[PDB]
Amino acid sequence: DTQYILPNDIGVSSLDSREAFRLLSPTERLYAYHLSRAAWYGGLAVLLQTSPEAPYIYALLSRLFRAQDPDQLRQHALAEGLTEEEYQAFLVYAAGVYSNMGNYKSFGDTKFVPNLPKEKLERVILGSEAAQQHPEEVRGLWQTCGELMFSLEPRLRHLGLGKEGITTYFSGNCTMEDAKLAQDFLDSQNLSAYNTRLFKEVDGCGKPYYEVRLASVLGSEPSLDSEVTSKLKSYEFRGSPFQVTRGDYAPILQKVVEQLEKAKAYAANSHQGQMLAQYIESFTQGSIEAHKRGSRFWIQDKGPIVESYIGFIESYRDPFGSRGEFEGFVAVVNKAMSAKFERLVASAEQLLKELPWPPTFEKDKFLTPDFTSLDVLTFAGSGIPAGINIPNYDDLRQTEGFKNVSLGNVLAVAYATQREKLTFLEEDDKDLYILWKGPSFDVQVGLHALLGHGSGKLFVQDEKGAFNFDQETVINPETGEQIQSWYRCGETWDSKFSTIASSYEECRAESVGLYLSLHPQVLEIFGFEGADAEDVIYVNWLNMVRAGLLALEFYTPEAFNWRQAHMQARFVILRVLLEAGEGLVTITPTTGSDGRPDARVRLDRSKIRSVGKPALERFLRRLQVLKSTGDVAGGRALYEGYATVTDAPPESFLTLRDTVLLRKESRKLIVQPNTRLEGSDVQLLEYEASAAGLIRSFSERFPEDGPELEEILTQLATADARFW
Ligand SMILES: [Mg+2]
Ligand SMILES: [Zn+2]
Repeated sequence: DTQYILPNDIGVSSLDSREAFRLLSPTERLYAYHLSRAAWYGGLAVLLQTSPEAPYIYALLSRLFRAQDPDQLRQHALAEGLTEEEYQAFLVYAAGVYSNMGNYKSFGDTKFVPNLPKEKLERVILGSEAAQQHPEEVRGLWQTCGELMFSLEPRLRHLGLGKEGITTYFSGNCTMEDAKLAQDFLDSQNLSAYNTRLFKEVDGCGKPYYEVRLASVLGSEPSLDSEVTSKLKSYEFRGSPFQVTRGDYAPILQKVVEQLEKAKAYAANSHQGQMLAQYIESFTQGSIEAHKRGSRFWIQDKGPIVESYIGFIESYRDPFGSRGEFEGFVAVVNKAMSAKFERLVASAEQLLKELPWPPTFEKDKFLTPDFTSLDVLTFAGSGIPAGINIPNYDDLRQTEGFKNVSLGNVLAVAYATQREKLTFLEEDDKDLYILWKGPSFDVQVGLHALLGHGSGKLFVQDEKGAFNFDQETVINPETGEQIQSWYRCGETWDSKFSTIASSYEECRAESVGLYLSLHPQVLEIFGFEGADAEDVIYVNWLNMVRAGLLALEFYTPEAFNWRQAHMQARFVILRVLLEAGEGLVTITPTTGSDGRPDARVRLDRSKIRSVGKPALERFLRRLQVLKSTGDVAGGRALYEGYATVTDAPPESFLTLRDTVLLRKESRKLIVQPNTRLEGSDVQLLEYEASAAGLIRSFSERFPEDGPELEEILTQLATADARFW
């Protein structure tokens, strides 16, 4: 029962962005203001992309804390018979639903419910101030999402397709087969899935009618553009009728383009103004092509003061793994920290040569990638990462280039751990861990994006029998014969690997990071060159091994399914270094000070280069070979081979899993600042590092459209209620 529950004393931290914001000029602040607003508007779309009840839950809480702040509500809640412990349980839950934009954890895809009796919360909500101003709206909301807010039925606990899970990227009656069928339909029409959803309905006959709905401001009405309009029709695909519609998240996206236009007025240069014009095109029409062209302009704007990106980008939470979750961020460049990353780019092309795979599997042309350290002012969406490689359009990654980003002030929050909190470690390891995990993470994050995601060439064939590579000269180094597999027209990385695409690529990126972290030159770029360099390496690997063990929390044993892509990647890497044997990694079941079941992680420092590196190189070379040729069947057999969780000796993971769950530590919530505009001045509003502080950060997040946004999210959820 500890699962599906956010602990009262869950950690909360705020972002250090006060100083970064002060550096900006009066115009750049107006540029960052509207971009941030656009992001937060679009962030609400995640509610519709999470759970059926998430829009209702957000709207219900947004009405509560609008009338009564967390301290005003406290007096009311305690007067109704709730203990202070039970009230804090509600604040944490609300702060949870806010920081994830849904009642499911973005990192774990797990449902969480309030930690208090259902009837006690009913008394608080139905007896509140917002319930006496708009009783019709409040009581309605409570009768709609009341049971679902607390219901922990097995089918509701996790995100997923079929009867066994919950997802709003699809309808309730959808299964994996419907997703694969729809995917082939999209590849054949050359229509991207990044901003689409799939709905399978049935007529009075029982014959399933599939509907693909693109996300856009404009609806069924005709517009000027025809690149999307000429696709809005009915189809006949393998005996199954397909309909391509749009207008998804229309009122929300309408608010988004409003702020994108206003931001274009304060645009720095021409590229920033053209990319926003295309983003407006993509959100108004529903054109990923418009987004692709906008992203193309975005890569051209190198070293900007106010970096930004927005749209349906990442596909982690899509059960099939091709549909994008809406996000967007505004950040100020940290020219101080970014000095360490541009020297890495200076020798980046060099480091790509010492990678395990032959130079025929690397991008033929190496464009200089823009790598900058950023201080985040705003990151809308489900959660916040440490670093990002963008865009995810593979054709752009080998044409115009790409941008690497390390979030400076986000790493600052992560750089916080107590000695007793560190689990599955020996006492002598704890010291080196605390001392070096900070610098070691910068090492990993840098290689993860630049030389990890930023490397690798995909084999593509055009309409004619011509390839972007010489067919007669390229040899598969794992087979011996020439290449017999490639990406056809319209096929992308995600469309072919689907349900493991996200995990597979991060694992390839993670392994690259570990691999190239052994290079004394790379460490010199950050500045270590010595025994301190040796320690960073040991920590970078010990962290990886320990993460692999901790990853067992995000595995569901009954469905044989991984819920988090990055953690599945590290468990794979963990098993790769256990397959290598030679006493490199050992996991031993022990007993802690409290007497509860425990475990220990031991890693041999001297055998990292003699046993670890060659084992990782073999694994690293196989990954890229199967990615470039696009060999799914083999790619799956390899990755899902090491991603298999069984309690086979000597590790016995299923038994260790309970130990991990028993002693697990929830990740901390993050409070983000706000920007307010009075006359011509742009001020920065900061908040408390608390649950109540986080709630206040959202109550003042929409000053104008408070009541209106709650109205939009409500009716948008009401229309599609039939699907679930
Ligand atoms: Mg389902
Ligand atoms: Zn990554």
